[PDB]
Amino acid sequence: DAREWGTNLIDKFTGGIRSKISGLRNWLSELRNIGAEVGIDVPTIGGGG
Amino acid sequence: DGGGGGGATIDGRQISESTGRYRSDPSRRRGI
Repeated sequence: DAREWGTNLIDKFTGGIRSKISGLRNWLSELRNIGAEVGIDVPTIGGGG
Repeated sequence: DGGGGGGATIDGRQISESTGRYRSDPSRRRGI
């Protein structure tokens, strides 16, 4: 049972470990926006000037 | 803040010369 259920259940459980390792890509998306999307706000200065 | 930064001299000779034809008119209308 520990090799029938247990393996697959531990794969399920390590979905918890994967939560960080996939949230990481969201976080590095936002850490790109902090360069790339600020650059969409900035030319609104030109929109005024 | 980029948006915020987006907020007669008259010649007495030429009058008196031009009006002469009109100033004399009532007297001509009355003969002399």
